[PDB]
Amino acid sequence: EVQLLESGGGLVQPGGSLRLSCAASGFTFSSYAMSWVRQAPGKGLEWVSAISGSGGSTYYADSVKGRFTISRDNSKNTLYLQMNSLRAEDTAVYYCAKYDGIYGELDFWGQGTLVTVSSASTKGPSVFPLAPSSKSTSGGTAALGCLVKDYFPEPVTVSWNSGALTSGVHTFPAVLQSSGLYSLSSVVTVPSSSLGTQTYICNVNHKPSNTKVDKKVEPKS
Amino acid sequence: DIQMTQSPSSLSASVGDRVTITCRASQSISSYLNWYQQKPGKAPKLLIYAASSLQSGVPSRFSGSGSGTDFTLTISSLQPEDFATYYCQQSYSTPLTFGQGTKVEIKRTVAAPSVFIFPPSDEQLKSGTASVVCLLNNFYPREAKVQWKVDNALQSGNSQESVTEQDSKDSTYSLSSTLTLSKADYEKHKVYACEVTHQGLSSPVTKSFNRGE
Repeated sequence: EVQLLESGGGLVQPGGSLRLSCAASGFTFSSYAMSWVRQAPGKGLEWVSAISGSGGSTYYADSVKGRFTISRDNSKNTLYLQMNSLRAEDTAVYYCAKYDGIYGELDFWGQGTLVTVSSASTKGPSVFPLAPSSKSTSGGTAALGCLVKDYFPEPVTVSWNSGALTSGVHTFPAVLQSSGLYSLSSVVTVPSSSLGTQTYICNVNHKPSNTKVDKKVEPKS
Repeated sequence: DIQMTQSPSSLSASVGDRVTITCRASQSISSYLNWYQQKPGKAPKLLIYAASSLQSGVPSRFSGSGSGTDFTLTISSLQPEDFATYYCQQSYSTPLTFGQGTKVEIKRTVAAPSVFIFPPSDEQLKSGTASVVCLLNNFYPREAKVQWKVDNALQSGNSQESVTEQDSKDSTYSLSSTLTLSKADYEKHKVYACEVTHQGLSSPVTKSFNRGE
């Protein structure tokens, strides 16, 4: 397929620097313009930078001009955003995106990569079970989950049974505690009859701190 | 720099309804305008390029209109999966500005939450803290009130909420409230209630447990 894969985003220091790469595939990169668009969490889209197919021209947003540098290596099929003098307002998911016609329309986008500009420390999460019980049952359905507490920075991915369980799942948005660390919950609603027959294991991955917890969640009465 | 304004900034409509989102550029920008849909936790997706033309594979119920300083995205008949935030972008004169976005959420029939409570885990209790979670599952509308009680005493300041985005199939929401207090304080009390107010509930519903069972 036509494709765009971001990498290299993650935790970085204020006044620091970071490099963003975009592994293009599925078409010939040499052919069209390219773009970086950022989205600060819970906020709107903001165009950062654009670059022609040769490398010819590069244009930048005002707020990033003189700090950020866009570049493309056609030979290995990759797009770059060199980020210098990182400020707090640069914290954002940065999207790799391909242009189309003379429309200036972006017709395909990568799935983004989080950049966090913070002095705060990395910290892996603790995964506690959210045990099902009768206080967790209401008419053949039983709810259960995992509490992914005290972690920094974003994100954590949570799966259930390696990926085998997707139905009834509700992995919540994270909330920043007063302690400066994030916390989230993933819950699932299953049949109550399966409680002593079927295993339930939440799979938590917090890459920025390199943590990989599998927690078994067992019934309470 | 041309300031793109979208209106409305948020909107509620039912399935099959006609939706009209307005994007206004503060100077003529010919037919250089583009429509993007952003579903949650996912990348934007081009809908209307050239202010009126449709990207391939994009449902024909989406339509673009306008030139000069006034543009419209129209969805002819809304559907569950159309839940998203919609952005216009002028591609005419650099810097390439974006509209501030329009949040489209689906109106559906009232659903009351299924409420569940979870005491803190033995594992956490060791570590020194106690997190009690209350879960409100699959309800419409989004507006809901969760009150924590500790031995019938109303709690304030010691809790945090999180709402899932609207479910693209059945248009419902889920909420989790997390009461966090110290093992010291947690062990000073017996009854831990979660009292939930909602439209789809005749009267507030309480879920509780006694520390020790």
